[PDB]
Amino acid sequence: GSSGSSGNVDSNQNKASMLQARLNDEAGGTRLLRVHHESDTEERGFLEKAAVKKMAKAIMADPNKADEVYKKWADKGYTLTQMSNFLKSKTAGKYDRVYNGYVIHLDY
Repeated sequence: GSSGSSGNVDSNQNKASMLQARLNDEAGGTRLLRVHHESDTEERGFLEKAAVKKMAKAIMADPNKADEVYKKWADKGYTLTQMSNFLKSKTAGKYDRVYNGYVIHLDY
């Protein structure tokens, strides 16, 4: 005693684009330039911090140079923001006499 009449049916099966024909071959290539895993480049400041500070050091002993320096800096295009950050040196007072001087130099 078994039952089951319901069924199914489908006409559409598949198709192919027999409109194009491969009469010739074609070359190719692979040029993908992109790779990176770990790399940190902060020369912008890394270098400056050293340069900006370097000049100050020379001033510590040579206070007569300060003036000359201040002119060089302002010329480069520095500002209290950056300058200070460079003369900071994670200290509560390392290159003050130098930092202050520059501040006034721009006060003009």
